[PDB]
Amino acid sequence: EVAYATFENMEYGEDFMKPDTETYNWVIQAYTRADSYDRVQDVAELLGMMVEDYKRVQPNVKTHALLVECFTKYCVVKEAIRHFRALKNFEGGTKVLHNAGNFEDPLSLYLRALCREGRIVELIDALDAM
Amino acid sequence: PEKDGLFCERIFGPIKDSRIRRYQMGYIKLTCPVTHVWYLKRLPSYIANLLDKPLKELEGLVYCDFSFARPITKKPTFLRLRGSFEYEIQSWKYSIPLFFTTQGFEIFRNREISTGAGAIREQLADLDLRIIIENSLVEWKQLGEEGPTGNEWEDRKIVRRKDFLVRRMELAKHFIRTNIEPEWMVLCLLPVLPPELRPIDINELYRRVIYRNNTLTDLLTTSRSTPGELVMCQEKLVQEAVDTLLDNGI
Amino acid sequence: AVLAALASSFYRHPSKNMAVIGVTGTNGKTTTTYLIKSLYEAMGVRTGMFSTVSCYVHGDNKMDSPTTTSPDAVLVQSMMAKMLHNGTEALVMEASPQELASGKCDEVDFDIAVFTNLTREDGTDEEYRDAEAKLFARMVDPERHRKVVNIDDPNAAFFVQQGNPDVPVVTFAMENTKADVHPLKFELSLFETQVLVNTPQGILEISSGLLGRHNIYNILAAVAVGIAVGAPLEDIVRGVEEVDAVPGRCELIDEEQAFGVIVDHANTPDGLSRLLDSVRELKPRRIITVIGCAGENERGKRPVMTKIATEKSDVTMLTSDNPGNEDPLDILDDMLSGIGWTMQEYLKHGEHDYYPPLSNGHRLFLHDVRRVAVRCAVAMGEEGDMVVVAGKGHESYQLEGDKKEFYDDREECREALQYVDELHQAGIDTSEFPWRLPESH
Repeated sequence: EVAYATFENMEYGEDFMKPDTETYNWVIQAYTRADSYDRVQDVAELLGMMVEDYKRVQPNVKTHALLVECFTKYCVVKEAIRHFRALKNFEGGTKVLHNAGNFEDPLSLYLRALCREGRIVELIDALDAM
Repeated sequence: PEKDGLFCERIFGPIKDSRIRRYQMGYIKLTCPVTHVWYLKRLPSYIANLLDKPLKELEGLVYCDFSFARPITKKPTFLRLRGSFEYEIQSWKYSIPLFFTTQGFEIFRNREISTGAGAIREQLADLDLRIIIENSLVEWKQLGEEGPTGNEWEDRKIVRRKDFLVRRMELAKHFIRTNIEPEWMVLCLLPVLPPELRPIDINELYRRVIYRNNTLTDLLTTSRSTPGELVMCQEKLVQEAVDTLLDNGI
Repeated sequence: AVLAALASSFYRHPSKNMAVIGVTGTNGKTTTTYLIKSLYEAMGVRTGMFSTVSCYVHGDNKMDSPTTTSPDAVLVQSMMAKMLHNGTEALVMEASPQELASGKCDEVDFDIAVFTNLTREDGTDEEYRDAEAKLFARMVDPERHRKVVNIDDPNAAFFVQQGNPDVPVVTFAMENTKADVHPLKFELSLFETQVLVNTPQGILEISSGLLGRHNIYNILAAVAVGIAVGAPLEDIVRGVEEVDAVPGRCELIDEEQAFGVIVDHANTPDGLSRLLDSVRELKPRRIITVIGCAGENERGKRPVMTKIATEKSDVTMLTSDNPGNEDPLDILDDMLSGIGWTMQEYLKHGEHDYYPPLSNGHRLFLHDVRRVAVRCAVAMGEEGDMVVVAGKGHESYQLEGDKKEFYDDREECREALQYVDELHQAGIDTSEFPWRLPESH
């Protein structure tokens, strides 16, 4: 809420205060790395704002890294796969998602989530990215 | 003010600084746990939703001196008993306690058969909230798999069960993302309002639960009291005293 | 350093005045000691006894000297004066290999030396052999005192050479019919063992409550000792027959039921394995085992115990032996690792009220609470089955946390057999762990 309040102050503001790609990453990151109640709905709505603001904001490597981190953590895998496929198109790829194994490494979770869900075909694709 | 009373100076601060009497408050040590009526009899019952048992079973477990089987699953048990028993087991009163001796029988007594709100509290503690989400989801998924049944009454109940499962898993998903334990719905300590907020109606309620609870201690601290018909008598009443103290209209 | 001269001076060489009998070996020391003590009791001789299980100073009356491993050497001779002060005539004690090696028994005037057997499963290999030989190296007198050896042990020839070669020797063994005492005919039963032994004086018949051939050595030693002291054959029968239950050493507790109950002190993988196959030779219908492990100690043996028990025994009952500060369920979880099970998996079967049998077809029923476990195993025995408890033996205390709650397995089995019939007459089906009450399902 501390980060989201700053986002609202600039989302509903002047043109030079309008959020950019970097801004959306921080707000999503705050909700993903939350030690509190469920935040998956807020991330989806926050993502909904970014896609609506497509004429100005385009996602980057860090954007899909958090979305894959968020969706895998909240057990929603089908949407995690979609962003991982877009994540593979970047040269940094899984290394950004790895985050040096910090924050209870999400890169391992995506591999582990696919294994438990049985989505092996997507799992071998993930190994190709690594 | 009498010592250790509802207006005791030691518990609630000096009578005449004296302003602390509005804030400092005491508690009541209940010998038996008591269900919070806000989550038991206020339909829909959160305890009933969480335990998946119908409200009628829970009502009889705390008011109709029923007994419940397998309250605890996290510990080994050796019995074929399944769930709520509206009738007292004949072998459970003179055969099993004699075989395992009274001292050894009470060690695992609550592990096999529990009665009153203690059965609910232990059952709530034993709940595997992760498992509750998993099996409710597949059960909910299974119900919609069949689809229409061609009968209005059957389709009426399939909607109720599906909404019950969704409400159940939603309750479970909230518990593990917060620091609220479901055992707290069955309180073993009763907070007392500060004396200033209750000057001399609810005081007689507080004195009602206190003396009812104290006489229950006399029915347990004594050497080999008569169990059952006497232990339950001032165990359901103490439930009622806390009941009317918290919510009386329900 | 050595000192202890005052110990033999204040006592005035108390061991010399009395008759001291030494029994040494890896297995069957305690059982032999009771047989010898009852054999000396049967002859009218006052008996002194200092085994590990108890410290009988005379007859039946007990005492509570500090039983902390080997007592102090000066302290050891102190009560030897005390028993002699009351007038004790005969003395017998387990010649522990560490006790005489440490020099605790330095001024003890031993009279009869008995070598049960050497297996070395308890370090050195040949130094351990001569460490036990110091008991026979004490034997200087060649004409008065006596030696007793067991030929079946290959080390007997080594032991007999020790000390004075001229000492008379009485030889006992199951095989080597050339032995002085050998079993002509022996029968093994779940409640008694009957053996016909050919003593040099004549054929002798015995029938005692000691079960299994592992104690026939003790029975053969007991009669052989009687021959060494020249005991009459009839009196030897009374002494052997009198002893029927040594506390914690394969003790049979029989409250006139259809299947015996065995209480044993085995807690090691070797001791349990040796015991379980030593009861299969008794030809029982089934074997039921109750085995526990101590908490926070020798945790590397817990999976081994379950693996041995589940193979030798048809039904196994894992329990908490001495949880201490460790969680009793955690100890059982280490046990289940031996079979690949987990406590979580076991409790899942508990929900279904059906515990699947093992790969070999055996049953595994665990319960953390000790009192409700030993009693439960007793009710699980049919006609011809055999129930054995392990890990406690004679130790009458259950170490929970830091408190040593008084718990004796003998009382548990005694009471369980008393009320098991009432459980069956009430319709309770105590055949498998999920008991089927009349109101069930």
